[PDB]
Amino acid sequence: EKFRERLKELVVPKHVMDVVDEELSKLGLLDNHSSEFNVTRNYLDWLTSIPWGKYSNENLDLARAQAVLEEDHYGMEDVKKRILEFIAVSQLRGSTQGKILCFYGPPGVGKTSIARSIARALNREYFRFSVGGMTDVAEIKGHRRTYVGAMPGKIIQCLKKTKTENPLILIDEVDKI
Amino acid sequence: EKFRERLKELVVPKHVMDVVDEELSKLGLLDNHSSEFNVTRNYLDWLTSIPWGKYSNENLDLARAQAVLEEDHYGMEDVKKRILEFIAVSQLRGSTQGKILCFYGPPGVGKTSIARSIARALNREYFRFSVGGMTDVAEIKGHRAMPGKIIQCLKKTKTENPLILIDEVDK
Amino acid sequence: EKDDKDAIEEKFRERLKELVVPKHVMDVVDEELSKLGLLDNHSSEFNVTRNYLDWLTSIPWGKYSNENLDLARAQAVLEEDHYGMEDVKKRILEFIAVSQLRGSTQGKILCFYGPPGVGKTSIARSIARALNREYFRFSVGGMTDVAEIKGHRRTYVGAMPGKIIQCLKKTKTENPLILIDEVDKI
Ligand SMILES: Nc1ncnc2c1ncn2[C@@H]1O[C@H](COP(=O)(O)OP(=O)(O)OP(=O)(O)O)[C@@H](O)[C@H]1O
Ligand SMILES: Nc1ncnc2c1ncn2[C@@H]1O[C@H](COP(=O)(O)OP(=O)(O)OP(=O)(O)O)[C@@H](O)[C@H]1O
Ligand SMILES: Nc1ncnc2c1ncn2[C@@H]1O[C@H](COP(=O)(O)OP(=O)(O)O)[C@@H](O)[C@H]1O
Ligand SMILES: [Mg+2]
Ligand SMILES: [Mg+2]
Repeated sequence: EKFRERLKELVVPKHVMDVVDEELSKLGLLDNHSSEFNVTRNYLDWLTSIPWGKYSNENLDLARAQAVLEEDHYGMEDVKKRILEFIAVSQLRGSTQGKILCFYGPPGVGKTSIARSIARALNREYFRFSVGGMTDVAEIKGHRRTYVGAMPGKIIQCLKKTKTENPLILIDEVDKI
Repeated sequence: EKFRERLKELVVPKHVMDVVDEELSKLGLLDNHSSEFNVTRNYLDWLTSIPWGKYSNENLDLARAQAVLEEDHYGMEDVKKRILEFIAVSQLRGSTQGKILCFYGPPGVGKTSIARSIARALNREYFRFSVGGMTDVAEIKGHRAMPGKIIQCLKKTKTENPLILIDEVDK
Repeated sequence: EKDDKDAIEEKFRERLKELVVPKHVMDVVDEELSKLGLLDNHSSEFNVTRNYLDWLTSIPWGKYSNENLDLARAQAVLEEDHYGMEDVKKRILEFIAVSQLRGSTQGKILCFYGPPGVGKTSIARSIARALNREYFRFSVGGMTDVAEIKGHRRTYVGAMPGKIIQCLKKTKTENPLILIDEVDKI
């Protein structure tokens, strides 16, 4: 009952519901002290915890966004111009949109710090992970559900902590693959 | 009542008290001799074993905070001076955990033994938590009935502000 | 036949008298004997806890072998079994001397490495004779199961302790000489 209530506010796609509905039936027919019951409980907890159809309220005002960006950092006019253009595009579309941007430059210049300022100007949620010399693909997408003590991917773990489907994702050292 | 007499000796949060209160209610109806009739006592005993509101005075002074270091270890003048810098900023900030401290150097130089000296410097409770291999559900995640090592750390130190040293994080 | 619980409880207490049972171990034995009486004779849980009682009592608690703390006698045993190996023999003799001055038995971690066929596995049995310690051998070569050392949880059907625990029951003393063979091939 509690997990059904926690899905009420979210806007769940149809393919999400059938997976959730079928696992609920499996959870019902299991036993309390079953090892796979905990696995089913752990898996079902993650599905409901992930936000579905929940987007954070964006900030779509150029005046306040530009003022916020100026106070946080000095210079970076090329980055600031792109962010101001990003907000203007969202106004014409009438709906939130996403983009893939790259900040390259000398270390310690402000590439990581400016993105944190970007999130607050856009009222988004900030999450950071690094890929410097990645070795395991399991970091991005987690482990399979059958594995004992498995966990979802870091991106999936981001939606749980951010509690929204519109976060700001930062990637570090794409030139140090 | 023996569990309750220990419970009333220390401050108990209201949120945890309701969970503790219901555990006694179930345990009274149980026969205390079964797989589930014994885990409730284990669950309850681990609850009352955890300290709440009990702590040791921190940051006693700065003059004799140094005095612990010199008689515990020789040399490491730069390392010792850095710790006093961390202790000084901690007192001004009024917060125990400001940032994570790590020590890197050649093996067998004395990094592990420093932490024991640090705990005596500002009157903490030392606890070493070293890891050799990386496994998910082995050391923190616990089970379910094996409580996590962090929970066991507070019980054996009987304080709300212990000192936990993580050793060999790279390995 | 008489009452099964009374005979089972009394016979298990007989084994505990000779041992030096730790307080926490004694409490665990006492609490499980309390639930043994209330359980039925043919109940499955009765048989599960009965084996748990047997394993706990079988462990030698506070029992140590009468080690041979005689440097002259220890040398005689070592030289007759093997030739040479002065570095190993001298280390063993120095281990005996330290135990004398400390006044109590002690345990050490030793590793012998070298080319095959130089006497590493065969000197281990000779050392046990010199030290008058019971000898147990267990090789870890090609070992992929952790339950061999740590056993299985009592809830599992057919679950058994690790052979280190089975080492103590067979050795019957808390001071064996366990030879962990082929550690480099784990
Ligand atoms: N400056 C020193 N003053 C006094 N004793 C010292 C000093 N440096 C090292 N020691 C002694 O040497 C021992 C070995 O140091 P320790 O075990 O702390 O090393 P470590 O850096 O933690 O090792 P590892 O790399 O194996 O984790 C210490 O326990 C201590 O007794
Ligand atoms: N110094 C020695 N004196 C008498 N016999 C010896 C000596 N060294 C080895 N041997 C005998 O030779 C054989 C060597 O086998 P052993 O198991 O001792 O070798 P090992 O060094 O353990 O080899 P591996 O590394 O392959 O396990 C045994 O019969 C052993 O008793
Ligand atoms: N223009 C700027 N305005 C304000 N702070 C800055 C500026 N440039 C750099 N900084 C500071 O310097 C640090 C730069 O580190 P960071 O940008 O995270 O390194 P990297 O560029 O390698 O990601 C940040 O913590 C930030 O506070
Ligand atoms: Mg160390
Ligand atoms: Mg050999």
